[PDB]
Amino acid sequence: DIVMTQSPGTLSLSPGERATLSCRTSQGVSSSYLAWYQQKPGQAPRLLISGSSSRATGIPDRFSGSGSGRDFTLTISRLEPEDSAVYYCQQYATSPTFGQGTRVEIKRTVAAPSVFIFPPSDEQLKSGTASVVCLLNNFYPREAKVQWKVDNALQSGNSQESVTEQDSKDSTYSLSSTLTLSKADYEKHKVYACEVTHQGLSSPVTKSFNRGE
Amino acid sequence: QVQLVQSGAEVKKPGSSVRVSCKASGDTFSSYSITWVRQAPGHGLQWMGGIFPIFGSTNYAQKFDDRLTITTDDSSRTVYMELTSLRLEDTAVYYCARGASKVEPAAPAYSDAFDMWGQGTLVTVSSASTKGPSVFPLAPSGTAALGCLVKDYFPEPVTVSWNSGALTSGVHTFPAVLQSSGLYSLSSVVTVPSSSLGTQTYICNVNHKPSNTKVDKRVE
Repeated sequence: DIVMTQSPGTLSLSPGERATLSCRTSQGVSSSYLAWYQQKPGQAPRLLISGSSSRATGIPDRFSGSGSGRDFTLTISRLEPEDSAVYYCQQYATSPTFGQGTRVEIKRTVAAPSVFIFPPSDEQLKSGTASVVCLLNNFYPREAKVQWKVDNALQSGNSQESVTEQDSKDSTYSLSSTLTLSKADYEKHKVYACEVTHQGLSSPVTKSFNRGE
Repeated sequence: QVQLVQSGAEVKKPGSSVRVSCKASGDTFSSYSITWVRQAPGHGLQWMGGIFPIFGSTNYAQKFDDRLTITTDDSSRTVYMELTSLRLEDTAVYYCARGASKVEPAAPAYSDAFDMWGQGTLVTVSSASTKGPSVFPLAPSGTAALGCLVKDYFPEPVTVSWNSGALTSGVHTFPAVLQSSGLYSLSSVVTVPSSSLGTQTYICNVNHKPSNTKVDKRVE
């Protein structure tokens, strides 16, 4: 078997800059037997290039393939925003093998999030659980910090977050931190805040609420 | 749109066996080869096997030579994968895909580039049993934010839309997290301007397939 090795792991470049991706094989493969794929979040992969350098139909000129032997390359000659994605090489000379992908991350100037805190719905409280949600909307970069506090008591170990993939239009991230409590605890306390710390913020932002309206 | 359409995702107890369907266009079914590539965290895109319906010939990867078997149904041009004695590691998205070459007189290159792909079938190999979510309003207080908390289901996945498709701009359907409880929890939001909460009413359209759950929940 042949082992596709892609490098680097992530590529962070601005639109209009050139991307070049490396895919190395564990042994020599002819140019005819190589494919490149593109996977954007939550989709199948699209064939971009087959036989080292033949563009599949409908694929833009800014993708080209090259190399031979044990070193093959895809160059996105000038990145679009919409080229934020992961990308896989495949040998099909023998038994098909794929690399583990390169992620391209589209650079952008700093964007502070806009923050939104949601208290628990009554229909869930009538069910015995209490889920408070806090949204960080359209920020860049990906490095952000969400610290729940309940009546200035800092939370830990009770909150989970998940992050939407880099938008293909405005290249930002959005996150969703969720403090979870029992219906019991949720009534023993009154000042439910969510404090955000991101590069775009002069100092940490706090949204909050009270159990009122 | 010369497409490939697949069966729904499933949860399967270990040691069991799942089968995933792959239904084609007729053109594809006559003159091309259909492959099964699976993708899971930690070892990525993994070739499994491929079938040439016009010949009925198969070639699987060594990794699966006994647990895997690929079969067609010419009556409706559906290809079938069946992976047997499921292991934990099998859990993945299984894709079907058209090989790039059209069939040749002398033949068959099972090793091939993959032209066209289906939409994905997520096989959870889990001892846990199905559970439908409980959706809950995410209610607002000049742009506002609202959503729906699709809390407490299994397996993956659920889908989320807004106004049965009519609302899409500003919609953030987050990736599911897996709780300490062992069930999944998800969150969709959408931003709209405050002026429209007098005008427009907003419903999310939650759909969790393997439990056969569908919910439409309006938001304040």
